[PDB]
Amino acid sequence: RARFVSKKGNCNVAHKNIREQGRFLQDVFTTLVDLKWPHTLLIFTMSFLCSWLLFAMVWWLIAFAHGDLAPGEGTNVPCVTSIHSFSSAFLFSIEVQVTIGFGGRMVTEECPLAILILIVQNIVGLMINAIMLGCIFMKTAQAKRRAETLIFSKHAVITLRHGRLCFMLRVGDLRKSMIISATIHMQVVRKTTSPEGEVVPLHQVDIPMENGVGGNGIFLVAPLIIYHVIDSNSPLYDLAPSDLHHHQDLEIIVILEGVVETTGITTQARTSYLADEILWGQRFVPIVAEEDGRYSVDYSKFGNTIKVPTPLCTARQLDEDRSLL
Amino acid sequence: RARFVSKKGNCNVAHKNIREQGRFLQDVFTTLVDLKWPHTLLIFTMSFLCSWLLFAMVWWLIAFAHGDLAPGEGTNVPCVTSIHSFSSAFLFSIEVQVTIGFGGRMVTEECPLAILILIVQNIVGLMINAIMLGCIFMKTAQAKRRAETLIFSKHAVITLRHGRLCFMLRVGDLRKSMIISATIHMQVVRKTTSPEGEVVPLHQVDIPMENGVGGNGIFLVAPLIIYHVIDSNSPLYDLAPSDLHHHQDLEIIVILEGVVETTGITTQARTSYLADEILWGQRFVPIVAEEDGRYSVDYSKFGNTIKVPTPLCTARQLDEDRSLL
Amino acid sequence: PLAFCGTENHSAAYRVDQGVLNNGCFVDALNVVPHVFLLFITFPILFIGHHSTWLHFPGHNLRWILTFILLFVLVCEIAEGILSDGVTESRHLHLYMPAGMAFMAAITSVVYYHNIETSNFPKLLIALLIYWTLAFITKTIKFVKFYDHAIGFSQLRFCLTGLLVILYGMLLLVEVNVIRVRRYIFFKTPREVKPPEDLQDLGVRFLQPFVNLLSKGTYWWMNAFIKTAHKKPIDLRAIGKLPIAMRALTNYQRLCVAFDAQARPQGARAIWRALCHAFGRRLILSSTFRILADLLGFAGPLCIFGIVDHLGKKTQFLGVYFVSSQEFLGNAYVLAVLLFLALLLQRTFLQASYYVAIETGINLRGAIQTKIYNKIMHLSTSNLSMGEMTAGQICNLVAIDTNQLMWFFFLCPNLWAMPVQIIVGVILLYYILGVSALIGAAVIILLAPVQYFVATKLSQAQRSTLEHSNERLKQTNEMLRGMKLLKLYAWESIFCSRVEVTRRKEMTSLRAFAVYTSISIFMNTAIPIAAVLITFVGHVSFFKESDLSPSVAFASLSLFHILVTPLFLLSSVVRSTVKALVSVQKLSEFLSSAEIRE
Amino acid sequence: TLECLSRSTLLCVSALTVISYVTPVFLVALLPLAVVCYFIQKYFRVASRDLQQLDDTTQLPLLSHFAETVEGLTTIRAFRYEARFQQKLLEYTDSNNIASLFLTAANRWLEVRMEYIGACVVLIAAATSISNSLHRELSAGLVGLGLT
Ligand SMILES: Nc1ncnc2c1ncn2[C@@H]1O[C@H](COP(=O)(O)OP(=O)(O)O)[C@@H](O)[C@H]1O
Ligand SMILES: Nc1ncnc2c1ncn2[C@@H]1O[C@H](COP(=O)(O)OP(=O)(O)O)[C@@H](O)[C@H]1O
Ligand SMILES: CC1(NC2=NS(=O)(=O)c3sc(Cl)cc3N2)CC1
Repeated sequence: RARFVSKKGNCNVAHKNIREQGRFLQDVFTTLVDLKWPHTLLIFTMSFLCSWLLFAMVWWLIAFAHGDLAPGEGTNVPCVTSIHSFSSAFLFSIEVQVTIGFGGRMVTEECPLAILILIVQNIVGLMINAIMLGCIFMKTAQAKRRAETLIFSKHAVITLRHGRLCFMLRVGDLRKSMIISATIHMQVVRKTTSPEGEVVPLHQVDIPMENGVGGNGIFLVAPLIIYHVIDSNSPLYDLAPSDLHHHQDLEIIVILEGVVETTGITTQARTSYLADEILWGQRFVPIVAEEDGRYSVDYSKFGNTIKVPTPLCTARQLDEDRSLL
Repeated sequence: RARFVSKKGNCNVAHKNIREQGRFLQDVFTTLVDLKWPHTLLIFTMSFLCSWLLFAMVWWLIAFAHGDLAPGEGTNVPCVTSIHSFSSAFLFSIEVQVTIGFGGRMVTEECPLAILILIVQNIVGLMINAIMLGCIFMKTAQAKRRAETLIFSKHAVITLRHGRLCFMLRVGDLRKSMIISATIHMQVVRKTTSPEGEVVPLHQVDIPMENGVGGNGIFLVAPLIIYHVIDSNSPLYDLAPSDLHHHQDLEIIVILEGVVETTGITTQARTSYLADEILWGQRFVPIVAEEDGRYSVDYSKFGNTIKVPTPLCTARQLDEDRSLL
Repeated sequence: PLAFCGTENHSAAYRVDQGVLNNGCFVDALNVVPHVFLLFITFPILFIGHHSTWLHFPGHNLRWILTFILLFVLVCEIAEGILSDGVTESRHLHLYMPAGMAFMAAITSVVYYHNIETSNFPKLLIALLIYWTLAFITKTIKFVKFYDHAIGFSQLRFCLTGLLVILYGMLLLVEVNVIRVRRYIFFKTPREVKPPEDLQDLGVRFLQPFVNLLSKGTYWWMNAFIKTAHKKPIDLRAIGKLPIAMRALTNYQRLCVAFDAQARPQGARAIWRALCHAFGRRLILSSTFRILADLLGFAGPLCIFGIVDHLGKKTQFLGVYFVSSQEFLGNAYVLAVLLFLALLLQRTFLQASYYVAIETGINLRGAIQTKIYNKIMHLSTSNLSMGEMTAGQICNLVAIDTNQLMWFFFLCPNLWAMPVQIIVGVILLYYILGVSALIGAAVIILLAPVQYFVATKLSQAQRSTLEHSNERLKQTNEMLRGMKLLKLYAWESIFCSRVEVTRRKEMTSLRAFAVYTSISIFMNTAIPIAAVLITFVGHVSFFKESDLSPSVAFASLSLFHILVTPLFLLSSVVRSTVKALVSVQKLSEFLSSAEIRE
Repeated sequence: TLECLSRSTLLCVSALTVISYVTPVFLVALLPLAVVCYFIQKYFRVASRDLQQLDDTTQLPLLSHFAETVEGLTTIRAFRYEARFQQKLLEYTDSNNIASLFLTAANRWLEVRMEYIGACVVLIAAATSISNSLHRELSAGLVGLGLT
C-alpha cells in the first residue's frame, strides 16, 4: 500500500525513464530556487567567491605582464597601484566587484587592458548581483511553508446531513493572515477499470464540494467542515462500512489552493485520506464558541469526532429504502 | 453578540490551543512582512546594526591578536590599517558592509584571517541586504490598504425588484485605479442545526449574487447595487421583518476579491452586515447622474436609503400568495 | 579615554608579543565573544517569535537553580571587578564589562529556554549548547592562564572564574542530559513526553504545580487573576478544577494506604503515624525551605557586623590588581548587595515553605473529610440514639476539629525548623560576642522550666476550654432547635441560665489561659531585655576580652531579636498543638465507633 | 491578633522613624514604596474579597451536606444511595479545597510583593547610611541603629 499524497502533503510519485534533452537545464533559475537553503547559500557564496578569484587571477596576471610585481626602481606607473602579490589582486577584485574601493589599490589610466577588465568585472558583477538578488527574493517570497499552517483533520467522517450520507472533512487556518480566493478541490483516487477493458491505475475523479452555488471557493477564517454529498453521480455511491479498511484502494485527496494576502503568491495545501483513515458513523465536534470578547476556536478539539447513529448500508441502499417508503 | 467580521472588515476570530511545532517559526519572512511598520523598521535597523557590531568585535579582536592596537615602533604591517580602538573597528565594519570604503582603514594582505573575514562579512552583508530588500519590497507592495478604499454601505436593504424580494447592498471604489477581476462572494453566517442533530456554530452558507450569467465577477467603476434574489433555495427564504433585530443571530458577509491594476497583487475587502443593520422596506437612492462633462457619482448619498412600500411577509408567504392567485 | 585595557605604561597591556593567549586582558576580550554571539543569535529568534498545555524538559529545576547561582556569581564578579579597578587612574573595562555582558547573556539564555519550554522547541536548544560550549572554552583558557601565572586561591577572581567554569560545565551537562533524554538532534527521535493530563483538557486553572521556579516562587501566574478580578468578579467558573494530585479522592486513597500499612486499629497515635506516612514528605519539603530561610536570615546580622566594622575603621600580578576574599567581604556596599540578595532568597524560600505547608493541610482536610463521610455511611444509628455522639459533634468534626488539625499542619514546619535556627543563632552569638553570649544564653535557658510550666498550664486550660465549649454549643443548639417549646412553656430563661453556667465554666478556663498567656508574653518579652542587659553589662564590666563596638553590639542585637521572635507565639503554638491533639483524639474515637454489620 | 498587630504596626513606625532620623534622605525614597504598596493593596484587596467570599459560599454546601447526611442516614442507606452521596461529597470538597487554594496563593502573591518591598527598604537604607558614613560622619553607631 502506497499513498499518492502523504498526510503532510507531499506527493510520493517517483518519476523515472525521463530522457533529458536539456529542459531541466534551460530553467537554471527555477532549479536554483528549488534548492534548499544550505544549497542556495552554498551556490550564493560560491558564485561570488569564484568571480572574485577569477578576476583576481586576471588582475594578478596583468600585474605580472606589466612588471608591477617586480621591484621597480622608480618612475614606473603600474596598471593597478599597490599590487605586490596574488592576495593584493584578490583584495582588489573584492574592492572592485562589491564596489568597496578602499583605494590603496586602484586602477591607473596607463594600461587600457586594466580599464577594459574593470568594465568587464563591473558588468559581470552587476549581472551576478542582480541574478542573486532576484533568486533570493523569490526564495524568501515562497509560500510553500505558508501552506504548512493550513491544517487538515487526521480522520474524515461519513455521516448523515439532512438525510444525504455526505463525506465530510475539516480544514483550519492557523495564522490570522487571510488566504485570498481559497478554493477546495477534492478528488477520489482509485484503480478504476472501464467496461471496455481500460485499466487506469490512479484514475482521479473529482468530487463536488457541497458548499455554495456550485463553487469551489471557501472563506476560511474559522475551521470549516467541508462536505461532499454522496449522491447518485458520486464515485462513493457504492461505498459501504464493510469497506474503509487498510487493504482498500480508495483514496480521497483534498487540495486547498489560495493566494496569501501578505505575499501575493498562490499556494496550495495538499492532503490525503486513506480508506482506513475515513471513519463511518462519526461526527466532528464543534470547536467554535462565543467567548466573552468574541468568537474563540478551540484547536485542541480540531480533529475530534463523536460516534453518531448512522445506517450501516451503502448510499444506494439508503436511496432504495427511500424509494420503497 | 459577537461579529464574525467587523464593519471595517477585520475578523474577530480568536485562535487558541494551537500546539506549535515550529510552523510559525519556519516562515520567518511572512511573519516579517506581517509586522507593523515600526516593528519592521526596528528589525531592519537592528539587523544591520547588530551585524556591523558583530563584525566590529571580530575586527577589533584581530587587531588585538596581531598587536595592531599596541603602539608599534615601526616596520609592522597591521591586518587592517589605522585601527586604534573599538570605534575604528566599528567604522571599518560599517565601511566594509555598506561598501563605502573611506580608505583610512583598509585590509592589508598580510593576515589571511583578515581576508577570510572580509569574504565572510561581504557574503553575510549581501545576504542581509538581499533579504531586507525583498522584505521591504513585499511590505510596500501589499494591497491590504488598497482594500480600505473599497467602501461598503452601512445598511443593507431587503426589497422588491421585479417581484422577487431580493437582498441588496452597495459597493463603491474610491480610487480611479481599476481593480481587475473583481469577484463578489456573499455568505450567510448563523448557528444552523441539522435535522440529525449536528450543531455548527458558524455555518457559512454562500448565497448567489444575481449579477450576470451565474458568475461572481463584477465590473466596479461606479458604485453598484449588488443584490441576491431570495428564491426557494436561499437560506433567507424564511426571513421575516419580525426578525432583523439586534438579538437575531443572522449575519451576512460580503467579500470583494480582486487584483489591483497598478501593483498586480490580489486583495479582498471583507464586510459584515448584522440583522439589525439590514433594513426591510427601504431602497438605495441613485447617486450617479449625467453631469455636463461626463457621469458623476455623488458619494455623499452613497449609503442613503428611502422607504419604499414592500410586503411585510416572508418570501415563502409571498410565493404562496402568488400560488393562490 | 575609555579603553578596554587601561592605558598604563603607554598602553603596554595591548602588547601581545609574549603569546597573545597568555597575555592578560585579551582573554577577557575573548570572553565577550560567546555572550555577544548568544545575544545576536537569540534576539531575532525571540523577537520574531497561547499554550495551555506546556510541559517541562528534564533538569528543569536544576537548570533554574544553576542559572540563579550563575547570576549571583556574575554579580559578585562585577562587584570585585569594580573594586579592583578603582585604584588605577585609567578604568579597566576588561574587569567588569565582560562580567556584565555575561550577566545579560545569562538572562537572555534563561528567557530563551523558558520560551522554548513553553513552546516545545527542543531542536533550537542546540544554539544554547553552542553558547555554553563557547563559554566553557573561553572560561577554561582563562582559568588555565590564571593557573599558569600562579594566581592561587587567595585571590577572589580565581575562585570566581573556577565557579564560572564549574557552572558552565554543569549547564553543559544539563544540556547533554536533555539531548540524551529528548533526541532533538539527528537520531531516532523516539521520545515524546506529552502534556500532563490535568493541563491539556480537564480545565484546571491552578497552575502552581506546572509553572517554572521563578513563577513558582514569585507566584507570577496569579497576576492575571489579580487583574481580572478588577474587570469581572471571581466565581466558580474563573476558578477551575482541582489537579489530580490535589483531588480529595487521591489524598483519601493515600491516607487509606497509610492506614492499611499501619494495620499490616484507630487510636490517636495510629492516626498521627498515618498522617506522617501520607503527608510528611511534603512537610519535610516545607521544613527544608524554612530551614534554608532561617539560615539565610542570619546573613542580616553578619552583614551588619561587617558593614559597621568597615565604617568604624593588594597584588599586582599580570598588570591588574587582584582582590582577596577578605577585602571583598570587608568593603561595606558589597555586603549590602549581598544582604539584599540574601533577603530576597530568604523571603522566597519562606513563602514557598508557607505555601507547601498550607497546600499539605488543605489536602489533609480533604482526606480527613472523605474519611469522616466514609465513616458516616458505615456508621450505626445506635451511636446517635444512645447519647454516645450527637449530630452536632459529628458536624463539628468537620467544621471545627479538621480545621484545628489543618492549622496545626500549617504550623508544623516552623516547629520542626526552630531548633536548627536556635543552635546556629547561639553559635553565631558566641562567635560575635564570646563568653558574654554564653551568659545571655544561660539567662535564656534558666527560665525554660518556667516556660514549660506555663505551657503545661496553658495546655490544661485549653483542654478545659474545649471541653466546656463543646457542651455549651450542644446546649445552645438544643435550645435554638426547640425554641418554640421554650417560649410556650416560658422556659427560655432557665435554659439560657444553663448555657450561662457552661459559659461561666468556659470563661473560668479562658481566664486561667489568659493569665498564663500574659505571664508567657511578659516572660518572652523580658527575657530579651534582661539577656541583652546582662550581656552588654558583662561584656565591659566583667570581661575585658574586646571593646564593645557598634558592629558587635548591633549584630548581637539583631541575633537576639531573631532568636526570640519564635518565642513570642508560644501561647498560640501550644493552643494549636493541644487543639490538634484533642481533634485527633476525638477523630479516633469517632472512627473506632460501632458500624452496621453486613 | 490584637497583640501581634500592635507589635507589628508599632515596630514598623518605630523603625521608619529611626531610619528617618539617621538618614532623612530615606524619606525621599519612603514616598514611592508607599505608592507601590498602595497599588498592591489596590489590586489584591479586590481579588481577596472575592476569594474569601467564594471560600465561604463553598463551605456552606459542604457542611450542610454533612448535616443532611447524618439525620437522613437511614433514608440514604435505604435507597442504596451511599455512592451517589459520597460523589456529592467529593464534588463539594473539591470546590471548597480549590477556593481555599486560590485564597492561599493570592495571599502568597501579596506576601511576596510586600517582602520584596521590605528587602528594597533594607537596600535603600543601607545605601544611604553607608554613603553618609563615607561622606558625612554618622559616628559609625547610628548606621548600626538604622540597619538593625
Ligand atoms: N491544536 C492544533 N494545532 C495545529 N494543528 C492541529 C491541532 N489539532 C489538530 N491539528 C491538525 O489535525 C491533525 C490531527 O487531528 P487529531 O489528532 O484527530 O486532532 P486532536 O489532536 O485534536 O485529537 C493534524 O494533522 C494537525 O495538522
Ligand atoms: N463620501 C463617502 N466617502 C467614503 N466612504 C463613504 C462615503 N459615503 C459612504 N461611505 C461608506 O458608507 C458607509 C456609511 O454609509 P452611510 O453612513 O449610510 O452613508 P452616508 O454617510 O452617505 O449617509 C461607510 O462605512 C463608508 O465606508
Ligand atoms: C527591634 C530591634 N531592637 C531591639 N530588640 S530587643 O531585643 O527587644 C531589645 S532589648 C534591649 Cl535592652 C534593647 C533591644 N532592641 C531592632 C531589633
